[PDB]
Amino acid sequence: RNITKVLIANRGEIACRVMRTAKKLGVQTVAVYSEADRNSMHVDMADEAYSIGPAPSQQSYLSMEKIIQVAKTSAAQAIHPGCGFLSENMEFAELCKQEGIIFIGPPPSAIRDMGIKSTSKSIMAAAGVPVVEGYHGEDQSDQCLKEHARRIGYPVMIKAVRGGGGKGMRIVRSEQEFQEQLESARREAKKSFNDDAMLIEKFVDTPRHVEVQVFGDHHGNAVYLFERDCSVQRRHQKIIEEAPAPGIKSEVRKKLGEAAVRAAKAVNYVGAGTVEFIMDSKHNFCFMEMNTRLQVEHPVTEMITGTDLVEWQLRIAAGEKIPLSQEEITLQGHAFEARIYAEDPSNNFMPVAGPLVHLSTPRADPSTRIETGVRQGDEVSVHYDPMIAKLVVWAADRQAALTKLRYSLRQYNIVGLHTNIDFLLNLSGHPEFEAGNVHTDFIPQHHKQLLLSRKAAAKESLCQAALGLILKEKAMTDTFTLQAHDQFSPFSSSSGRRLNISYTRNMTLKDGKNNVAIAVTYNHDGSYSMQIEDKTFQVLGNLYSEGDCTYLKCSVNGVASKAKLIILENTIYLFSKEGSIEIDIPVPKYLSSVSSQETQGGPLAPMTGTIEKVFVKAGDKVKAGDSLMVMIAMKMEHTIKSPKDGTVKKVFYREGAQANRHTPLVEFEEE
Amino acid sequence: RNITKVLIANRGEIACRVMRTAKKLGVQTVAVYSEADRNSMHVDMADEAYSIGPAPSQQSYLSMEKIIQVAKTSAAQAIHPGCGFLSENMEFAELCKQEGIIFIGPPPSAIRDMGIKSTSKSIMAAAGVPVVEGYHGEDQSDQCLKEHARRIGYPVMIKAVRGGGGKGMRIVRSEQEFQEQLESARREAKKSFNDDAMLIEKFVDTPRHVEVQVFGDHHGNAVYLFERDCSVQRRHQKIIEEAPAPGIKSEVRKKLGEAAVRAAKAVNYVGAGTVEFIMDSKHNFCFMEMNTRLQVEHPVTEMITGTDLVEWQLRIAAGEKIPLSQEEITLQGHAFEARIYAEDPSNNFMPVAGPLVHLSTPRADPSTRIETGVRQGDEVSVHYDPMIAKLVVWAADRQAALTKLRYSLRQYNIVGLHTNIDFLLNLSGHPEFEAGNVHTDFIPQHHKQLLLSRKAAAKESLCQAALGLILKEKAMTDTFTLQAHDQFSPFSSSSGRRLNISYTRNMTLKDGKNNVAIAVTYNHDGSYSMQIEDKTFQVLGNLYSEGDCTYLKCSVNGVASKAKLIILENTIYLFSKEGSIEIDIPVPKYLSSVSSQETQGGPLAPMTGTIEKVFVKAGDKVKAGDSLMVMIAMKMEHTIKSPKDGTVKKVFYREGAQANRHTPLVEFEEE
Amino acid sequence: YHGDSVASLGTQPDLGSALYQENYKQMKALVNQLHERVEHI
Ligand SMILES: O=CCCCC[C@@H]1SC[C@@H]2NC(=O)N[C@@H]21
Ligand SMILES: O=CCCCC[C@@H]1SC[C@@H]2NC(=O)N[C@@H]21
Repeated sequence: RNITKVLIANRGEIACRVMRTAKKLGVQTVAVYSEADRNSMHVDMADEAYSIGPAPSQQSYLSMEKIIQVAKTSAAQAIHPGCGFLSENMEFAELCKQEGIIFIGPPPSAIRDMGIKSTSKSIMAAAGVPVVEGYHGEDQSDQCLKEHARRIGYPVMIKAVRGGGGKGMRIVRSEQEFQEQLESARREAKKSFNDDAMLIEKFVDTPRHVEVQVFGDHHGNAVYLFERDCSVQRRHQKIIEEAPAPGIKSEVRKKLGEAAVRAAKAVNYVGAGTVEFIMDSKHNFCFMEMNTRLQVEHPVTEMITGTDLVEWQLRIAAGEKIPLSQEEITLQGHAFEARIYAEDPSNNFMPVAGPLVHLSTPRADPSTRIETGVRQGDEVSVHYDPMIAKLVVWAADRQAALTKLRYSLRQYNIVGLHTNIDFLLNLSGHPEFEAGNVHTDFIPQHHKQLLLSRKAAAKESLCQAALGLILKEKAMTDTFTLQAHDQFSPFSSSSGRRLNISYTRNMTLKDGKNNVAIAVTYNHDGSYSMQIEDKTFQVLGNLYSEGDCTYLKCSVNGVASKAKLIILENTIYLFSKEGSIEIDIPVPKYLSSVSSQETQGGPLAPMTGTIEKVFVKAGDKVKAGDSLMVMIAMKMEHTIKSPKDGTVKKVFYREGAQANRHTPLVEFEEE
Repeated sequence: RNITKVLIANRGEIACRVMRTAKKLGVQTVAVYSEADRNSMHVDMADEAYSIGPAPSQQSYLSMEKIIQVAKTSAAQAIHPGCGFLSENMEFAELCKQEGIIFIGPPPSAIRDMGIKSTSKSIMAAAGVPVVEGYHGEDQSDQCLKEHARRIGYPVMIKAVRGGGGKGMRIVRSEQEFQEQLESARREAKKSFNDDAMLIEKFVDTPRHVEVQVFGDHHGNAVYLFERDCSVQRRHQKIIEEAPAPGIKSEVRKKLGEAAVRAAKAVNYVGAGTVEFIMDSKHNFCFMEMNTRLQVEHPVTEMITGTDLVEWQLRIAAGEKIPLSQEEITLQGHAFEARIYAEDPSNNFMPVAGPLVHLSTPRADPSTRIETGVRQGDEVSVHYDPMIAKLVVWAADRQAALTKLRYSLRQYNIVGLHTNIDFLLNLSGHPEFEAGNVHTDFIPQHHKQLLLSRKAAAKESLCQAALGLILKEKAMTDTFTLQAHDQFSPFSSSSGRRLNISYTRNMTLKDGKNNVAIAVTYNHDGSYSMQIEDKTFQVLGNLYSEGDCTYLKCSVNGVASKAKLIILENTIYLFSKEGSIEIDIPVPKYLSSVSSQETQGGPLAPMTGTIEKVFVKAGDKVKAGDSLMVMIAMKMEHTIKSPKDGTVKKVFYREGAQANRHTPLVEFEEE
Repeated sequence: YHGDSVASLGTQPDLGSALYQENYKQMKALVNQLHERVEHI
């Protein structure tokens, strides 16, 4: 089937990724977009683009009818679903087939059969792939619960079926203590939740999230592409992926893939599939699940094989046979991928929305791939996923690849919202990660090492910040001079020169909570003598531009260094391969609005979300820390708390109402 | 050992060379610099740079203590010494080891064992590598001297142990004449030097400087990389290098390398080494020495093997095994390297210091590599080496490579100081060099043709120079017009138009010592009719810019050509692939300052150097050509001579004083 | 058109001359005296 035009039923980086390969093959590209995505990079990248309605994905990117209607109107012969949204939707893949449109992915049967865990495990067990797992039991007989505990093997955890927060949870280390701990857990669960139903879920070992890229065709021929380690995950969310998985022998991986390949032939899977395995410390592996789509982390596989998996998806969806034999496939080097998230690691990895005010990126080479769907000035959306970009590297050795990624991460700069980049730098430099001692609990286990506090800046950094401020003033002076008739007047110089004496400037900079006093002396030769406390520094430098980024070249006491300088609002940002430092310029009181509105009408909704609970009547006396309302946003519970001990004047929302971000929730009586 | 940061204990091109590979591997780079190198390309290229003190290398780049101190302060795990300076210093390599810093090079034992000729020959002979050589003898018995002459064969040269200039030297063609020639040499030596000690050094022949790149590892595995011909040398300074060596069979080179490899295993040499061989006209080879470092000419090896030898040095210093097996290594094509020196070949290859006022370069392609540590406007230093850049090419055939280098050399332009480029063009076009008939005496033997005088320019070149001058005037007129309110006035044109007649301009240009009169007529169509003597030329052209270089596109009598035009001071420089021509614009007398100042003082010191001898008292009558003083600069003797027959008024320096360049040495009485 | 070459004033003084050495020393002292008095003011 000749695929000359493809619709991409997705957005952001994955839409750009698919379009890059489609255009490389001479295939015409059709984008779809929501109202919020009208100016997105994948819209501008496509040959045609169509609106599919408002910003909520349920009314846009998940609207099967609209996607099919655009595919018909654009005369697209094929739909590429990408990842997420409709990519694992069986009804959508069957609807494409009914409408004579090629779904670029697995058949609707394979999507269905893999979408239900019990069905998928039964098929995998019948295909030879191992089925073992630790699971909860809905039977509540003490004999049945005890028999299941034994099968799972001690130690086991008893938990209540209803409730949260550790209530009704008992640890059982042996068979002798089982009865006492079960009765203890039941009494606590009955008291807390009015339910004595207990669950029995334990897994003695679940260390590795090792997964295999598998590719199938309509013919039924199946091939594997080595394996990937995704063990470094936070809340199951994958954070760093690597290929090949470290410490797995070529022979072991060959066997690992072959058992998965037989299952792939068994469902005659067409298109890319991934067999997810749990691997123990002895490298025994068991089937967990099969993701019936392209994985997010497919680039680490592409970097070690030299394949384009989207190109293979388009060819196989057109009906061609697999391009290379298993013998032809060869492995060279090692590769790593880090997920760049709009998250605050210091605040429990809360997702953050906001503008990408600065988005400088590392220069890209064949080893360094920037999978970016966003550009500077783009706004991250509450409706869509928070990922900003994915960084992948290939190297001759795994250790060299880790070094390259860390150097590259420093070159990546993101201002305007919080990101996980500094967390990824700490993680990729952790000794156990460098050793390849990874498992699914790595982030919980090393939490303290991975998250760390700010440290006081060095005096050299303060000198560089002062030099940057002075040079910015000089640039402003030159800009003004450009438009003046007296172009060459000596007054336009930034020498700060005096007759028979030297000019010394008293500057103040804030590092964290500390005010730093810097005495800057303008020397005749053009250098600066800066004194901080009892130490004197000789500083000289200039500003130069590389691309769109201004760079500061400075020498402090004979030590020369280069850094990227950004001065936004009252903060000076200095980016150097050593690190990044922020220095705050004090704001004069007069400029600060005097007597700013002081009263704040209750905490503002953390985000747009439904109000699930209201704990305050129209007139109620509350004390600081008294919960006022509970709000659920994108399935995340937030409890609003009383800011003051003032009595409540009024309530602006009731239960079930949807409250927009930063809208007043409670009115407090003036005191 | 993880090498994440490297200090480069060197300057110029080799520092940039090492940093390029370190940055390609994601390794952080630390430069060191003298006060004279503060603005050098390798300082700006590094991630960090540190001052190591004043311009003299003994107080900067040779200061082991300062280099170690910077390595500690920068937290560099490794030091790359490059070539020269501390790269062959055993004490420095042992000091790095004592301080826990990785020396990227051979072990201190291998440096020591190769640094003494007698020790190195004894090790090489024991390793199977041949030890034969022609050497001087310190014994002075007539019987002992005669037995040695016989050992080295006949003919032999007798020389005095003391003295220079051919005094006390005798050729002995046979054993029968030995006694008479020895007694003749002794009488002359005793008379001239009060010493009758004779030396007996006469290798039969030393035709080829063929050398092998060898690489070793800490494990002790050793590999070779074919061979390089360095026979084209001037005063034991290598000038053109070529890999592979012409006329050596693959089988012969394989054997040649294997004998060297056994010696490399014998000293378990780690890092790159070079076994230098003398090869005869029958391709018998004998070990000369082993350079315990990266060679300057390593790029010709890299171009024929596709390896990066600095990358291998970093990996092996980190502890990794050799990347490729001897079977994996393969040879394709042939490569050449020419060294661009700041030398005057016409003045006996005297080194020249000065500014690089123009430094245009050939465009670089994978075959064409410009190893340049200097940029336009850089000043060559008396303290450091005079090399400006090294040019290397790779081609399918050796003849094609020679053609490419010569075309490339013409594109290289250097104004501001004398260079060996025209000498390299004559050498690379010499019939015996084209044939591959090279030996260590090639430059002395062919000196007559390799150095040649200037020839009178053709009338077409003079026409092009006049056209360039006219177009420069037109450009100046346009520049003035840009800033005027009357932008479109016909007066701003450069038509040189008159009413009812044609304007003819009388221009004068100087070619060598000859003044050339050119009558230029401004035609209505915009062309020019130039008459030189009895010949008329029709000239038309324009100026266009490629990059930063202005190009003149002209057609003379229907012949079209392109050349690079530079007009500096009163000289017009025209660079074309045919050649380069300089034309002098006469300087009006009135602007000549009309202030001649005779010849105050005597000859100015050729350079900054110690005064070794003074031949003139405070009041002494001298005649032109009377030696006044002798000065040694960078180990090069210069004798100052009397400019006039005037009596000496005074002397500004005494023996042992250091005299700066261009400082008056003698005062002569006014006459 | 402002491309004409022109003559320039000035000559290089004889730094070694005793007169220049004395004149420099005397003038330098006056300048140093001027500088330190301004510092007090
Ligand atoms: O609703 C959106 C997806 C995540 C919440 C769905 C919950 S998880 C517990 C329960 N079991 C299911 O299969 N779905 C709901
Ligand atoms: O001193 C610097 C190196 C070149 C001169 C050294 C001379 S060569 C004759 C004598 N023999 C040596 O080994 N060194 C000195």
